[PDB]
Amino acid sequence: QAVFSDGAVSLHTRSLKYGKLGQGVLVQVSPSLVKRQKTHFHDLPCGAS
RNA sequence: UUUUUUUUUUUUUUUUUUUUUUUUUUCUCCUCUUUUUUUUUUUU
Repeated sequence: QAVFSDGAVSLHTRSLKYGKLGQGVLVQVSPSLVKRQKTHFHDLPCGAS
């Protein structure tokens, strides 16, 4: 949502695609291998998202 | 003879801890010559 005065970040969930997630797996990598785009949500035609 | 409207200095604070100088090496190593050893004694 906005940037605080000491580098803190406030985040909001004011939409329909945002909120608590369900089942799946999580993979954590360095935050420099992700390419900037305009659609970070994907529905890959393989059987998963 | 030139009207009307365009917000602004991050929210939070009432957290526990039962130790003690230093600290850790260096090897074996030819001693030259008048001697037995003098000696009581007294004046401090």
